[PDB]
Amino acid sequence: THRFVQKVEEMVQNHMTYSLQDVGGDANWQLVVEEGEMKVYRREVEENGIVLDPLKATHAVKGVTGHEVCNYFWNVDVRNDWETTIENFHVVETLADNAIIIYQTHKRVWPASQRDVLYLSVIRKIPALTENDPETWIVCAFSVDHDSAPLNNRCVRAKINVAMICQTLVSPPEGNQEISRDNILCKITYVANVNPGGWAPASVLRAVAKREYPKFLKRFTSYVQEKTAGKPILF
Ligand SMILES: CCCCCCCCCC(=O)OC[C@H](CO)OC(=O)CCCCCCCCC
Repeated sequence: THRFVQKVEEMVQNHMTYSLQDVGGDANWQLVVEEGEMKVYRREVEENGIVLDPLKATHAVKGVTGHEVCNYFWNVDVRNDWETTIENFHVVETLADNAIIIYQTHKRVWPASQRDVLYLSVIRKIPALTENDPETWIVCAFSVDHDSAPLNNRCVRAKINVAMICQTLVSPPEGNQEISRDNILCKITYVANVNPGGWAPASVLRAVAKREYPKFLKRFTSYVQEKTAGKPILF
C-alpha cells in the first residue's frame, strides 16, 4: 500500500534472485572468515576510488525458525540486547505493520567521524511455491531519503543495502511425539553492501568488516537461540 512498496518488492526480488546463489564455488568471491557453521565471504570491489566490498555470510542455526530469526533481527524493541555498533536510533516513520523507516548513528568502529544511516527496514514472508519447499523470511534494510532526517554536519551518511534471508528445515520425528526444537534448523544468508561514505583507508575498512560482521552474526544467532529456548515454536 505505502509509497515504497515497489522499491521494497524490487529489493526483495533482487535478494531472492541474486543473494541466494552459492558463492562457495564463485571464484570472484573469497572466504575470509570461518567459525563453526558460519562462513563469511567478500568480493573486493572499488568504484571511483571507494571500497564497496560486497559481503555475504551463510550460517545454519539449530533449534530456531526463519520466522523467529527475522522477527528478532527486525524488532527494534530488542536491538539493544544484541547489537553493539549502534549508538542511537529511532523510528522516523511507520509505513506499515512490517515496514519502518529508521534513523541511526553508529559508534566509531575506526578512528573517524561517526556514521549515520537512514533506511527502510521491512520484514516479509515469501511464500513457498510448493509445500515441499521452505518458505522464506527476509528482512531488507536499505537506504532511503526522508525530509525529517536530512544530512547533518556531525556524521557521515552511510548508504546500505542489507538483507537477512532465512529458511527453516523441519524434520518431523518418529512416534506420537510432537516436533521439538531438536527437529528444526534455520539456514541463514546475510548480505551487506555498504558505502561507508566519506573516505577511509581500504586496509582499515577491510579489517573492520572482517571483524564486525562475524562478531555480529555469532552474537545475534546465539541470542535468538537463548531467547527461544524452551518456548513454543513460532513457524
Ligand atoms: C563497516 C563495518 C560494518 C559494521 C557491521 C554491522 C553489523 C550490524 C548488523 C546489521 O545488519 O544490523 C541490522 C539492523 C536490523 O534491521 O539494521 C542495521 O543496523 C543495518 C546496519 C548496516 C551496517 C551499517 C554499516 C555502516 C557503518 C559504518
